[PDB]
Amino acid sequence: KFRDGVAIMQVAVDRVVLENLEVEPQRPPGRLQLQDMQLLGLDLSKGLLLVWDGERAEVYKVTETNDIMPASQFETTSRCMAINNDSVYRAAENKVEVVNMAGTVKQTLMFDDNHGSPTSMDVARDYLAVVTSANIVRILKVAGREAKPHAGPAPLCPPELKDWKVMAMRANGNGNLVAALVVGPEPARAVRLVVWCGETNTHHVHDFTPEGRQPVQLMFDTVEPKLLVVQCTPVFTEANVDERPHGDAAHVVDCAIIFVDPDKGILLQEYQPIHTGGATACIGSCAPHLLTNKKSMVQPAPGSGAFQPFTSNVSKAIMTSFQGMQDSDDKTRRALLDFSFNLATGNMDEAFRSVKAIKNPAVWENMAHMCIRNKRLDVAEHCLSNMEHARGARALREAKSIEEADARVATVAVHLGMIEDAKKLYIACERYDLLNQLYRACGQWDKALEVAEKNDRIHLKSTHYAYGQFMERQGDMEGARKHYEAAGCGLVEVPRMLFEAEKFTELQNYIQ
Amino acid sequence: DGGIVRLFPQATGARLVFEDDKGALHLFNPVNDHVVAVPYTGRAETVMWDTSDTNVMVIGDGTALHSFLYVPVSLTGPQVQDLGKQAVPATHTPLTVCNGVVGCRLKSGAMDNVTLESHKMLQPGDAVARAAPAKRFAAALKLYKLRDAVECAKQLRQVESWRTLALAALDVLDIDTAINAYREIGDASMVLSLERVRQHEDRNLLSAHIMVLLEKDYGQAQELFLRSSVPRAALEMRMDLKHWTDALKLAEQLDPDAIATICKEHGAMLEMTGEYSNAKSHYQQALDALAVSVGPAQPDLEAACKAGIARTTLQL
Amino acid sequence: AEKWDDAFLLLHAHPECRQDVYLPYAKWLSNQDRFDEARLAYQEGGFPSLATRILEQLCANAVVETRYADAAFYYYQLAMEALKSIKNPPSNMAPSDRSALERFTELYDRAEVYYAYEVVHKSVHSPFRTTHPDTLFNASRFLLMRLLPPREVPLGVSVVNVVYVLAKQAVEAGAFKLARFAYNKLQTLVLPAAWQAEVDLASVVIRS
Repeated sequence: KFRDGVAIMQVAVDRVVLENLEVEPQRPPGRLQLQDMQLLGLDLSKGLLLVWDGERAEVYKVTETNDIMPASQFETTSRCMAINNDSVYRAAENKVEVVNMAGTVKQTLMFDDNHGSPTSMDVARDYLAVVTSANIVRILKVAGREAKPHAGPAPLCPPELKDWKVMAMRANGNGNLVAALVVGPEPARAVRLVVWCGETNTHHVHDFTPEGRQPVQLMFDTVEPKLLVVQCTPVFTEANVDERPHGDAAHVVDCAIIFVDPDKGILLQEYQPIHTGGATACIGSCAPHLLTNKKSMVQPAPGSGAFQPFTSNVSKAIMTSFQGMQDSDDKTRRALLDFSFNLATGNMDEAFRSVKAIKNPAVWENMAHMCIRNKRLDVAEHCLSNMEHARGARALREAKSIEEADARVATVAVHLGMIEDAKKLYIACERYDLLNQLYRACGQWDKALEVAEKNDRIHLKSTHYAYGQFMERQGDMEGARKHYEAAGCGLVEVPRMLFEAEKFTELQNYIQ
Repeated sequence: DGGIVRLFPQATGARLVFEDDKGALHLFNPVNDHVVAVPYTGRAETVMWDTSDTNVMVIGDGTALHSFLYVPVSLTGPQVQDLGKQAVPATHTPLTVCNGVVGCRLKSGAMDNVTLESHKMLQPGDAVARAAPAKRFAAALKLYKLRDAVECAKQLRQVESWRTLALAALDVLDIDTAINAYREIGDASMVLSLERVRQHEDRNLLSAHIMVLLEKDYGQAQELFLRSSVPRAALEMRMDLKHWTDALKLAEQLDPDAIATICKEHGAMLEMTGEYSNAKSHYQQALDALAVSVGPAQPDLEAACKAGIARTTLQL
Repeated sequence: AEKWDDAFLLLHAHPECRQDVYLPYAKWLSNQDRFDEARLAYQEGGFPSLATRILEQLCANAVVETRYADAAFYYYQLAMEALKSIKNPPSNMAPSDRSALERFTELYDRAEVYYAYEVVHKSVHSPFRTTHPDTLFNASRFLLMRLLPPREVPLGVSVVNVVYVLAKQAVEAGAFKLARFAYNKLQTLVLPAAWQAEVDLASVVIRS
């Protein structure tokens, strides 16, 4: 988990690599050992990492140099818990034991047996989310000085997916929209996601196991709390071998980058790989990238046998549908994270209507510019192409050719280095013969002869006559003859007169 | 510039590097009446002409063999370019020069040949540039013997050498280098940039449309259109990719409807954008310049500008 | 019959079903570089449209070689298309029917520009002449105003001989308005730059 700016990871039974992302490379990273902690969860709050096993629970003091030592330890009256930075909501068997730094119950929050034992504990950084034994979750705001309920008690998972085994809860920043996987039962064991939208007390649905993976870590994106960046390793039942690669390499670990709509369930945007430096787990998501994991080791010092401290074992996986996002400003972040919410879910208010209809006086750097994936270019043409702004120009150059519908947008869609997106919508607008004959434009004019045959034998002769004149232009004579001859109407000149003049009949024209 | 001190004609006088009063030699092309001052100045022994090139021009002053390639046609015009100031022996008085090698005369009376620093580098027999012809590629890109560089980038075999010579020849208006690069293997879409060429011969309409297709250099493209068969192609690119840096330039002089345009999308880039104040101003003058257009008092575009004025007064 | 050749027997059957007799024929032969017999398949089956690859290829070839007469008969072929690719007739002057006339009229006007330029200007430059005596007789009554440069023309064309001979032809056979008009437009043009040292003086001299 990347929490509170500290991308803490646990790469061993006791080794907890509590890496603050701001640690200097010459400063030591997160190094911490547990005393054989049967860790059912850890809760770190900017220097107080509490780990618990079910018989003891120690809070670890951390310096800014990531020097992690136990500040305090206490027994557990119940296995799981969650800390309000001094006072730990414990997963008590009948309530929320808000136990103190020393493990004594400072405050009392209650969930009855209709809720069940409050076994799942999480403070969603302003909202203590308490999924109980029957998953009846009431979420507790802490924006004052202590806990106070925010989202009412309601089942985290629906009856059609409560029988599906509920594992944990990924409560959103507001502490109502709680993502929670449900794996299938013992005969099924297929992972579905129940994003408990506590805004409306509904239960979202996304069966990942047929849909591509079995996700391991769940987290919402740290910038937009509707972008559920679903870390996803491909694990399946014996019916879903589709996504996985062959045999032992069956984990093409790609994040289900997902903008969860609070109404229509989980709606997906893209499959973004974690595989960034041997990385198979996404531990966070910053603005420009996704904070994935990496191998945990100690870098050797350059030019010597010494060992420099590691910079960060946190690989920032660059996010791919967000083009012109990261080099650009933070109006890009709002505008086009909003547009990508309109991508996965499907909306129009955010990137366009919410910024037109408010009387907002400025001239932004990126009103919105990747918005062509919902087929609109003018937001990257008057914000950008009034002066052709460069840090959103990636999706602007995409954007002049994902307008491609053969409605004069083909011609704009083919200007310079950008016919490929015209071809992408040639596929999309059911004209992949134009995919073919304009993929011939990308420098494929040698086997464009046979792909032209695939298109038209009129296109065959167009490509052979152009290609025969192409090496006639380079200087070749006989090969010019052959591809002239291999053109059906290039053939009507070359055997006709002497086989030897397409260069020389071309020569007398300047004389004329 | 003064009196012609020395005349150095060719066999026909269609071109000549004559000397001025100061002593500086000046290549003259009276076929199309063009004068290019040679970068070599001061007194020379003679301008002997390359028997291998009427444009490449050796000045042998007894000190150096100042070769001078003459390039008459480009994006700009005639130019005299030094292919090398390479020394000559005093006893080797330049009788004639062939293939960049000056055939001089000995003191006792004989024939001696004096090469230059880079002309013989590209001539065959220089196995340094034949067994390892990448040097021929480089030095033919230097001396603009680029067909040697074309062949040598074929043999040293990468795309970027082809594109290097392709742009180096596109600057001097040669395109078969670019064909050899791109139509063998190009980036994505330059062959549809070549396919959009008309039967018009002024080279400024042509290159201006070419870089309209490349979506670049729109000020120079609009300027070249102002010298073209149509000036309004400049304003066309200006509504094609939404500029006002010269849409206003052609709009004040040609089309108040284009002023109304510029102010309509200026209101627009201030309507959805917000600051509906200057958007309101631009929408209002879009309505006005639609009314006072040299074309129609266009009612539907003015009604769209009035929907703009509705929202911008609304947010004003 | 699984044959386009054996299609033809009734794949040319009843008109107003000629679209239906020729397009089921046309998707036997059309897509296999035979969009030349598929031209006439399309002539009744739909409209002749997959026709312009060869046509404009040799149009541009004839423009390159300054032999502007293959493009003449090819724009004449486009006129034959747009004269038979019009469902509305060309004869009468209803706006649909007059536009039906106008489409192949402009294609045959391209044909006639290429005709006049190549035929008469090339009489000294490089001889290549084709004529239509009924069209040339109506030209002898009405030809003079067609020969402006920027009116659906390949451009880059010199019409020195063409201006002179066309003016004389407009003068000769009557339409006494056009005789006077061609007197005003007799000839003032110059031979190309290889002749510049002499047709500077012989611009009006060499061709009246």
